[PDB]
Amino acid sequence: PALKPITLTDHSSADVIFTPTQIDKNGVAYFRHLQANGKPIGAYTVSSHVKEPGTNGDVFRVKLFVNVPEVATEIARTNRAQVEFILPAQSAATVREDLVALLASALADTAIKSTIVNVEHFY
Amino acid sequence: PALKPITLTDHSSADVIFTPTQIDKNGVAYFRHLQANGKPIGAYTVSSHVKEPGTNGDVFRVKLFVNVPEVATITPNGSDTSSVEIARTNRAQVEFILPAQSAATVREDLVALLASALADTAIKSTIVNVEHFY
Amino acid sequence: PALKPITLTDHSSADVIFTPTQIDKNGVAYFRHLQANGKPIGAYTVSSHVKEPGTNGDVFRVKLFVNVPEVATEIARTNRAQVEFILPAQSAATVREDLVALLASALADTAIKSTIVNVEHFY
Amino acid sequence: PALKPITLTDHSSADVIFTPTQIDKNGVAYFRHLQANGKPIGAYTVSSHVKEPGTNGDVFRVKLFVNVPEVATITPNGSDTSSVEIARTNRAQVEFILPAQSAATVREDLVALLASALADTAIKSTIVNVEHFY
Amino acid sequence: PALKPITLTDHSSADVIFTPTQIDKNGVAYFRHLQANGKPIGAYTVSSHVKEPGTNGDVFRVKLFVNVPEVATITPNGSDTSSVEIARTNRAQVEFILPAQSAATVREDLVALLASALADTAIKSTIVNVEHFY
Amino acid sequence: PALKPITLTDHSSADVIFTPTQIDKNGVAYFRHLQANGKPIGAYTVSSHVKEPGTNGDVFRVKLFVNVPEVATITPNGSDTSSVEIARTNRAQVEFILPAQSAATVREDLVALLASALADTAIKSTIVNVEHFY
Ligand SMILES: [Ca+2]
Repeated sequence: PALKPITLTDHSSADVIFTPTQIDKNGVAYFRHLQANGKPIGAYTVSSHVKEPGTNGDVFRVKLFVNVPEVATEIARTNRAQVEFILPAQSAATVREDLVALLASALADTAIKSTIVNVEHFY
Repeated sequence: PALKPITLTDHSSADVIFTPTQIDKNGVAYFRHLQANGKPIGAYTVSSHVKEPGTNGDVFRVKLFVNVPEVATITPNGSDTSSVEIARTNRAQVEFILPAQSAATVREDLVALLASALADTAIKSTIVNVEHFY
Repeated sequence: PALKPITLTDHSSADVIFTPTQIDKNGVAYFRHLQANGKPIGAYTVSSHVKEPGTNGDVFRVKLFVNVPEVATEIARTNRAQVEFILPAQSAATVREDLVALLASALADTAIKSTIVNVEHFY
Repeated sequence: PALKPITLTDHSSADVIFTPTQIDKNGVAYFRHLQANGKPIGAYTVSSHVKEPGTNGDVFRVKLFVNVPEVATITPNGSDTSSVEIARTNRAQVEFILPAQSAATVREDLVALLASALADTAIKSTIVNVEHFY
Repeated sequence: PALKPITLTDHSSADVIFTPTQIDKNGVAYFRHLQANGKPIGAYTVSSHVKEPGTNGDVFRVKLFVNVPEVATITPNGSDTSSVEIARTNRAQVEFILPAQSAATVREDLVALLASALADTAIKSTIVNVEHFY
Repeated sequence: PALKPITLTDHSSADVIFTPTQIDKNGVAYFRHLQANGKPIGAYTVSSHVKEPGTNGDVFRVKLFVNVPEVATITPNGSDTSSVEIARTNRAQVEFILPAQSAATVREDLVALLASALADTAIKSTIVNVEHFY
């Protein structure tokens, strides 16, 4: 996946174009979606970094961050989503594919989505 | 959300029913789906725990875990019965840090952005195929 | 009383629907009524927790909290009502029934209600 | 509110007249209703005390107490006269923490919410029947 | 098993409704049925608690308790009011030890064996009649 | 209860005959049903023991055990003969504590309550399915 701008749909299904911002010192890839006025403090961000195993480690650590700030009219507070997948090296790609599919379907399920959107506990 | 068995789609978009197992001492709620064998030793799990803020803490910390174990059936040499062992596990661990001062609109499109990022092929190759961005 | 959303009337007699939020580690039940914009800091809350007696204690401690925040336009200040009933185990339910009825009628009485609403001392 | 005897309804919605007894050194105002016997040793009481804030304290602390004693008539073996003893007491103790910066609308619907919570059957079973939420 | 009032049949086959009381800090779930008097001092109880295995120890420890208290209403000499007291209690305490690798079939017919043993007249007189086997 | 082979129904409602094995030195009575193989190494067992009260302590301690072993036939490498081995065991252990002053009615409806609890689907899934109550 060569670094390239990616389009994501918001709650209204409207397209939202994140352009690539930065490749980190550690390997983190930062995509930014600026606001209308081009205010950095208001820009959405998406981070993607994958950590390979070392010293005969079985695990892969792949991280995806989605940060949505809201500006307060000067200082802004940020809602964040932070996902870490832990993937063993022997697992065939079938497993990782349906694991992702499971996560996305859990986000789509109304009961689970209520947990995040309405900050309600399970009871 | 009243604890209820929830249905999630796998890679083949087939249904996969997770039944509620337990509500933890810490507030963690566990849904399980048993393996192929009727034995429960390794099982697909979904954990949900939301941590409310303290001392007017700005932050709710809401966590979602999806654990997919691969189990292996070990049967000793020339034995009648076999025992099941947890071979390895794939995991996905999500922590949303939400501020108590935000509007639900923001959380809704944060979740939507995360789901669309998972659906995007360029980002999906990151997880599935373990390719770095370059 | 299985955990379930409950409806309460505000000062204007308008219905106000508290949905169940959380069952605590200690047993506290939290119901939340979000605002129009779904701001947590603005949500009304109602807590209910009952503490059984132990080590041959005669008393039951049943607690009801009603927290009403008002948002200041970012940080919000909360008016609270905190009720603790102390109920012995030998008392027949008749007593607890008319004790509650007494409390509610005291809240309804204009003289006593002035005490809370207008923060006036008795004189 | 000028101290006046107030009438409250019991479980049977019958009237119960509390006459003012005393205004305390601390500002506590006491209304009493005597027991069945003409003897005052145990009696239904309603206490009201509001504590104004200090050093521009944000908070008024307004307290309402409703004490319901059950008395027992003990008469010694083979005795002419009986003495009354306080057997046990049920109590309800309410502290409203109100900020000095709020509007009366907020306090009005806080009180209304509390009264409607007391009227709700699910919440009323909590007090009357000592059932936990689950 | 979502928490629900469960109806159990007594010796006369009459129904006896146990309402859910509380979910413990340790995971214990309590169902209660109050005594003849409305006073909730001694009450018929059913406790259920399952203990997961630690460090993949084969055992699941699933426990079921049925406590039947016999209560006594004692009113002292020359006293107006009576108080209630727990006279004695009959108890049944069941612990199933279930290995984490047996499939559900084994646990099903274990439960069936236990229930049929309770139903058998010879085994029943052991409990009911306090007779030894001989 | 004279010692007699007792028939118990399994999950499929098929009969399972337990023949009396032994009366212990401590009063324990054992009924056994042999495994599929004729080899009496691991065997389904039902233990019954009632303990009288000491110094008129109110308690009678009446115990019922149902042990279901799962066996494995292991034949070593390059060996003519196979030997059998106890792989694991599911167990149900019941202790009734019965006060020496309650009449038989109380014990009868206690047993009925326990059997109906075992029959209830919600309580049953607790044991069979190793699900917590929630
Ligand atoms: Ca529930």
